[PDB]
Amino acid sequence: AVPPSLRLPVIEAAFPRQLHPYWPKLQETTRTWLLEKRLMPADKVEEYADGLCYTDLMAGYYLGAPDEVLQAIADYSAWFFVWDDRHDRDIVHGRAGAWRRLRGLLHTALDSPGDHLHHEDTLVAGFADSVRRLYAFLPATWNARFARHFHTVIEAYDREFHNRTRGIVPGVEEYLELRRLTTAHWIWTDLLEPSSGCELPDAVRKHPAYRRAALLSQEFAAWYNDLCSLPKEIAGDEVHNLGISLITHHSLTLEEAIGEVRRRVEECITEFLAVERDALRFADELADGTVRGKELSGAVRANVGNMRNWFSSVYWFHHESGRYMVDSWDDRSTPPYVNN
Ligand SMILES: CC[N+](CC)(CC)Cc1ccccc1
Ligand SMILES: [Mg+2]
Ligand SMILES: [Mg+2]
Ligand SMILES: [Mg+2]
Repeated sequence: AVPPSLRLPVIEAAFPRQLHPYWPKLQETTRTWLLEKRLMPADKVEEYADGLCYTDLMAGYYLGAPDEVLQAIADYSAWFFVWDDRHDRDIVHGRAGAWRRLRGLLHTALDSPGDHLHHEDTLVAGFADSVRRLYAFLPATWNARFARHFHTVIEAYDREFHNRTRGIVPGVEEYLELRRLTTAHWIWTDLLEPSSGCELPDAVRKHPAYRRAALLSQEFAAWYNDLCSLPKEIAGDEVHNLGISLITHHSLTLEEAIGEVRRRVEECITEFLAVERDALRFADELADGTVRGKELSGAVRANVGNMRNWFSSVYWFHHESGRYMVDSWDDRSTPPYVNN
């Protein structure tokens, strides 16, 4: 039963959940990978990993992905959650040097992941393993685009480190721009392509309806995370959340801010529904009778279908995952699954 303040009847009625058939194997394989890569302690893996639902989140999103693609994506996504936790802990403990060094190593590993498979920092080694595997599916031009996007993501995390150390809450537009990077909008969008087996040409993926559908799917993910993760984040002195920007700068109350975030989330859904029609029309137009046209049409259609699936996967993940269950923790500021 979703809390009333978080419930979205449109998602529940009109965005039916999907689950990839590889999910049962995926859950165990990513748990084993977190253990083998030492990304979490063994006892915390055993107690918490399945309950975190990270594999479920990806298996509800990249429908149709080959199993090996989904495995690499799921391992990368679990890594990404552990990195968010590492970042948080470095901020809380004032580890500016450790963060700066990790930031530099991730930029280097992202360009040369094979070189870093056995790095002393298991967080760097786990990143490099997942990225090397993601770089094995499509041409180097796709890999270069993934890297360009993730270099930008690393720098947004650096900006968050400085905001939280200086106590700066970004303004609303500043925040919204930053949040397209800390959510990694363009990484998840890039990953649609190995999932459907096709690197899309710039003229296809930059088509206005493809771009706007992709944007709105990720804005939903970001802002619905903000709505659901607000309690854990207030408890943990996190400053990055649309609700916090609204409270801090527009003098809204917590109740007013939650309402405004919810309204922005709801409008994202119905803006998506409008553009989804145009993006599927474009998929139709690509099927011009040629072999290449059929390939591009089917890839666009699968990708736009997964942009839709992200809404239901994100919605349910926030109510199933132990990541956000702050009421269940003895110390609300220290989630039991992080390394403190
Ligand atoms: C792994 C995803 N992420 C940011 C990229 C890491 C903390 C948080 C997130 C979870 C769910 C929806 C949106 C963002
Ligand atoms: Mg976080
Ligand atoms: Mg974060
Ligand atoms: Mg959050």
